[PDB]
Amino acid sequence: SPSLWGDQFLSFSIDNQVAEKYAKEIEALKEQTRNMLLATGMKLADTLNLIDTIERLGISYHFEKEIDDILDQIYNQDLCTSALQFRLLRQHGFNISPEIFSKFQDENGKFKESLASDVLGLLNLYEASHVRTHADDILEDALAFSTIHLESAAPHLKSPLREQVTHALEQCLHKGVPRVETRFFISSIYDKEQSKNNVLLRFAKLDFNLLQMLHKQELAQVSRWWKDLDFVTTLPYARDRVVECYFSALGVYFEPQYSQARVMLVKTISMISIVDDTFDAYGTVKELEAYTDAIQRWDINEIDRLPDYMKISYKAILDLYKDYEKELSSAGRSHIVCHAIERMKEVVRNYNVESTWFIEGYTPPVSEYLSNALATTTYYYLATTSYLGMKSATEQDFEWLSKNPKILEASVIICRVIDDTATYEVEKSRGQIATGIECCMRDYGISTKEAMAKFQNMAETAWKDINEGLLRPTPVSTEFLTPILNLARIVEVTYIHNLDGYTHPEEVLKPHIINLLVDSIKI
Ligand SMILES: CC(C)=CCC/C(C)=C/CC/C(C)=C/[C@H](O)P(=O)(O)O
Ligand SMILES: [Mg+2]
Ligand SMILES: [Mg+2]
Repeated sequence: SPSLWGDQFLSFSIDNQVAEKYAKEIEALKEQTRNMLLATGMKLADTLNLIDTIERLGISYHFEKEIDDILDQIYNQDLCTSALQFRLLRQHGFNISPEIFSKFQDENGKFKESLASDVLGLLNLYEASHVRTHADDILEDALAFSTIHLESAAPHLKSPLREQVTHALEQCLHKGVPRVETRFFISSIYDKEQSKNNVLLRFAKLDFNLLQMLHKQELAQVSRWWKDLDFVTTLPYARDRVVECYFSALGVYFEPQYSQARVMLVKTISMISIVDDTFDAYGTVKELEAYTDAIQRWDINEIDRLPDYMKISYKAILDLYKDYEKELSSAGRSHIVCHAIERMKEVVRNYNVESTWFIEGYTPPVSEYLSNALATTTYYYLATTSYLGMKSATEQDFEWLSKNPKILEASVIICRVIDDTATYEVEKSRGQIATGIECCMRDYGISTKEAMAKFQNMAETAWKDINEGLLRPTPVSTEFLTPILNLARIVEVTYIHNLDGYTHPEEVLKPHIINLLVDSIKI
């Protein structure tokens, strides 16, 4: 499919006038909200609720500290309140004990079925059940419990609750994309809340709409940068998904301070997409081998062994990193670009092996499979690329990333296992007997069902691992853990109808793209 979008995102003339109007009133709403947080005699359930709402609306990135000091204090000092308190502290790194859920369970470890009539309690427990780590076996039955009752109780709930419950049973807050969920909360829920806080709603719509202007600009910038390359008329075999790449970079981070980073990350994602397309639906055994080698060396002098068409990809790639080296200059962080590069070569290496395995009809043992198939997700790559733009990222931080941290390793597994479950049958048809599930089935001598079932558990384990990763002390500043977390969210979001949303956007991403980069939240 050619691009659903077309030249539509190419032009964007911001109404500075409008943007200024929005900015000014927002600053005034910022302070009003700030003072809401600083209120002295508030109850626990009112404070936890306040913070929950500000976060969901997507304006919590303004009061990053105010909210931290409040949770810290709440950490150093009913089901609904408990689970919420749990989730919020945990998402922030505070390792609060699960024995809070003790007083809600029987002597036999399970939850009292007498709670089945507490919807708000069941709901917040459901959301909290997704941020559990391996040491939280107390919450082993939290999800199936709250789910079954939520489903049963939802059809007769008043709105918007009913709509909030039905949506959560399809997508939990923790594992969803921030912008996407915020767009859902503001318009479909909080705006329709009878007790909604007018100041916070107003604040929430302006802000979301204002940052949408910036994203619209960014995407424009990237849409012109993508036409001046003409891989649309030059390299027809490749996928034109620059908008979808932007959604991915927007999923990694949306704050305005990451404007430089996002644009950097979009160019990479788009770029590497081409290379997979080359190795997959185009280049030949020899051509690919010549391409992988070319990449590994890295010096334009080689654009020669490469066929004419691979010459274009290769040059574009090298110039992109030269641009990167150039953008950074001002700060003096050009010496970190290499980090992204060594990862890219790693992706290219495996891409090659992947093909080699396809020609020989090799069906590796799962062990050997992942050792190679993990990087081909490009997740170490994007993770490493996401830092480039972050003005705070140091060498000592990339060094952390280069050792393949457990949080990153788990983010990558989630992207691998889910992708292999969602694209088994298709990839198979094409003769690729090297696909996850296959190696799994033959390796463990199990059915397709059992193989997928075992891959799911890998993902669950992975999540439990990512949740631990967020706990303090954090190996690096939380600021650099979130990009990894979000990447995993993006996987969970893109393959929900259990299907490639980036290779088949229409049913999954299109909507998000429309609600995030097209339609503004009507005030
Ligand atoms: C689902 C997610 C988050 C996708 C991230 C995007 C990425 C850089 C795409 C490049 C090309 C891909 C991925 C092809 C196949 O899908 P494959 O890799 O399966 O051969
Ligand atoms: Mg490939
Ligand atoms: Mg796949």
